[PDB]
Amino acid sequence: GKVHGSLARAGKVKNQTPKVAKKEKKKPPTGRAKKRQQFNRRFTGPNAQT
Amino acid sequence: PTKRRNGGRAKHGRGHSAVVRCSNCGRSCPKDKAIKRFNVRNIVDASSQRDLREASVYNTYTLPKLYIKQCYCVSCAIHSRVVRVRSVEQRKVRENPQR
RNA sequence: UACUGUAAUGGACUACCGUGGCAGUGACGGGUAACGGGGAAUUAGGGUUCGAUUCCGGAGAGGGAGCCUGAGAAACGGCUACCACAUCUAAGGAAGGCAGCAGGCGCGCAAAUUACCCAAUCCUGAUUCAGGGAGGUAGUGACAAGAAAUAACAACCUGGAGUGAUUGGAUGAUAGGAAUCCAAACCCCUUUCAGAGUAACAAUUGGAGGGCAAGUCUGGUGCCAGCAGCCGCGGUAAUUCCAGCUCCAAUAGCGUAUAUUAAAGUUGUUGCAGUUAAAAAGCUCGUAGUUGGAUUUCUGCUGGAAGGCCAAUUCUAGCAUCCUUCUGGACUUUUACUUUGAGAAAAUUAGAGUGUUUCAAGCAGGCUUGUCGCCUUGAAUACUCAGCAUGGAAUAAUAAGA
RNA sequence: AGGUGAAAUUCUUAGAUUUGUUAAAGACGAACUACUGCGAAAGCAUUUGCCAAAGAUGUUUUCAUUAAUCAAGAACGAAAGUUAGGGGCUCGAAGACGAUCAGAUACCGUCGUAGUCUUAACCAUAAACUAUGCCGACUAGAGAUAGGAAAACGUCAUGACUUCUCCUGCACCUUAUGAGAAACCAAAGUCUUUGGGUUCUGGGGGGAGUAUGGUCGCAAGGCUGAAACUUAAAGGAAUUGACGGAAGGGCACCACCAGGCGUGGAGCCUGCGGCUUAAUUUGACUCAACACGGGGAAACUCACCAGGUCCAGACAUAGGA
RNA sequence: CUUUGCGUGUCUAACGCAAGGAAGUUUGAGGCAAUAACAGGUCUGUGAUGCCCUUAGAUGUUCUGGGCUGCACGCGCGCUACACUGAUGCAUCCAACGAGUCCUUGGCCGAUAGGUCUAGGUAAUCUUGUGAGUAUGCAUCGUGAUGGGGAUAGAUUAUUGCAAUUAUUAAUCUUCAACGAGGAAUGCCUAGUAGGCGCAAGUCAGCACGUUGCGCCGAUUACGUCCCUGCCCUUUGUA
RNA sequence: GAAGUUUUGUGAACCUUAACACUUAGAGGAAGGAGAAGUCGUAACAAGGUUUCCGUAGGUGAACCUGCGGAAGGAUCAUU
Repeated sequence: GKVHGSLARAGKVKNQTPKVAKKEKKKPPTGRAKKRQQFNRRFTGPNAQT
Repeated sequence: PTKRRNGGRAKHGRGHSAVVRCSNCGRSCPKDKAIKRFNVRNIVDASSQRDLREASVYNTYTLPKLYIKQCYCVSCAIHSRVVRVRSVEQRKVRENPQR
């Protein structure tokens, strides 16, 4: 490859994109209580967008 | 892949055959793989020979035939349309057409 | 052959004398990011790679060499010398060896406290008493192995048991005692006064085109920035980039890099392939090497000891012309092979027994108002080519040919 | 005359090329010549004689395991090439001109040295091919064929031919519940129902049969033979299309034939490039763009350009009135 | 019906030739048109439409004026030509397709165009039997770019429109070029066809040298072929 | 029984020469692959327009060409 490719544009799209904060939501359960929820909602695709 | 089981030269238990030059091309091919048509034919066609039967001395005369053994090159034959070319099935037949 | 020397045997060494010794089954030499083994990782069998490191040998104390004392050292926490580093000097000289325990510099991707004590385990001594950075205890510690919090249950919309922060009342993380532990602290195990309602005491790490489980979602970017282990995304509508939301996988862990093992029947003894895909020497002779045709006491009946099971299967004596020298071994050509047996350290590995609360572990425990406590208590056993021994009729070498 | 697709270089009245009879020279053995023979392979075609050698067949001969396969090591090994003598007809790498072509150091043509042939050494490789290692066993038939052997009151004159069996050769056809990726295969079968014996070789494609070292060679080169870096495919066998200055068929005046009438030339009309301009709106560019967009545009059409208007901005919320 | 006759063929499918007949190539000439497609063309045919653009200082809309027609020069479809089988002036007499709420007879005025006053027609009725032109008959012209050729250019008279200048056309007089059968290339076409000669309709207030139909006069030469340029089906080779 | 001393052996260390091993500079020469697009041909794939290919030899800007002997992996499994 050619050495003299320019390094001006480096960090274009990281700097370009619009910032936005994460929403505050109530916490999920963890460990055993998580595996309880995953068991139930299947047996009574998984991600289906509009 | 083998296009012919034979290889087209028809040689078994030699290692070396005789050679002949093609009558048209010039090329050294092997005698076995040459392709040969022994053309017997009378000298003056068929239509034109009745002039000789009219004109000649002697009561009847057999117009003596011309005997030559032609030998060909493959490439000289296929150009000149002695053999042309055949299908994969009908390739295998070795009989005389025009007995 | 004969000295010499040694603790003794030896070309170990010295005189003379002979011309041998090793090698195509790999001598001699080179490489090792090589101390050897007991072992470790690796999920059929066969294997492949690792073993500096808990035990047993070996070698070394900066590099080589020499030596005293002693039962024992070619010793280095003993000495002498040179070489290489380096300390103090009043400049004449003197002293130094952390590949012991901490600690520091330097090399590096890469590694802990200049701590307390002989109480346990053992050792040394003139020894019941002294000493021990051997050794043990604590600190640092997501190198690693084991167990398992982050919620559970009620009444009060989908109705064919799940949701719904709608309120509702029912154990240790933590902080400090008590006793216990400890050589002295500390941790564990007990029991204690406080100690959760967005259980703010808030789980993260990688992904969501295929392989690979999981979105033809919504903004920004426009072969740019970047992703991408491989195939491939991005050139203005991106199922892969940069974000948000939702969902998936594993979970107190998860991703990455290098080496290695399986997958690899892609090193093939078990077990590959060689007409055209990678690959049959152009062709014959040929020495080792490897492999070699058939054939030499087979059949039958009568016992004997065992034996599984509602006579089979083992082993063994006789009789069809079958030794003897004696009172168990000598002869049967010789081995390999197979069988049983000896001897071979434990740890590790498999494994018998046992509620360390389970478990990884550990080698302990278990009964019981009885007291010289009992279970004449347990901690089994296997495993460890060549070598030694032995029963045997085949197979295969090998020997031979009174 | 030669020669070619067509011509030229070349040879020719100091008589070529063609006709005939000789003589010399050195090559090469036509037709017969075959899905025939012999040979370890390379290879070997005229007659006759001499010299050894080999297979198969036949054998109520003989020895009695003497065998198979082979690291080292050894013999032969086409063509080209080399070295030293002979021989040198034809052909003919190089070279020379003459053509062809844009050029043509090539194909085509005319001369033409090494070489081709032989004795004496070397060399040691070929698509040296059956691209299938060598011994052995067993698998399936039919008809040919070469060699030998036995039989038949066989047919014609010791032999040729007919009919039938046996081994040993080169093969061939047919077929498989045998194999294979398939092409194909009596071996490539008897191999996941995996072990008769043994030699050599291979592990994605390049780099590379290169570098260096070794060893053989008079040289040319042979045998042995790496790495760095590079790359996601190289490769095999068949299938479907399209293409072929390959074959065999059938077709068309959007193709020729035989013709007829034209365009291309002239001026003019009209479309498209461009060049121009404030604007000369814009699509389509081989047949299948270009008197085409039903496009013969004064304004309108109108997309273009320099200017000027109107809101013909529903409705929701709201000030202002 | 290829009927009949004779040939041609496994005489099966069907060909050729002759006679008959209005007609014997499927009787001639068209419409209709499969499966696959091509990144063919059309967002400028649309109230067929996603997305993007812009939305009042407009790319919406509409009004005045210009432009699409602007010319150192290439290329493509057409028209009229180069003459005497002709041009010109007189006379003779023949078509079919249309089309009109505008198509236009009849009478007067005017060289012409055209105008003016009546008049028939919702059309087999009226224009119209559309007296079309190549053609025919009788004269002058004489091979001269001439009277062939009618571009280029000045001046005048009418017509459509609200407006004619870059001249919408139609007339009248002049002005009188190139071109003497078209270089290399290459198009269309087999019988009422080619070619020539007009006419009508479409777009249209006005304008055809254009297209789509219609007749009239009416030949030459094949009735085969795979050489060129393409096409269809087999066997064959492919990197 | 000290210092000193004689001759032996054990023998560190340093130096000369040589060889072997392993890193490493070098004017110039001449490979391979990578770019990402250039210049000149047209060699191969169809009978690729001179069939393709092998061994060896010579020649030429370059692919390549021609001589001699082979092979079908050919464009022929085939005719007294």
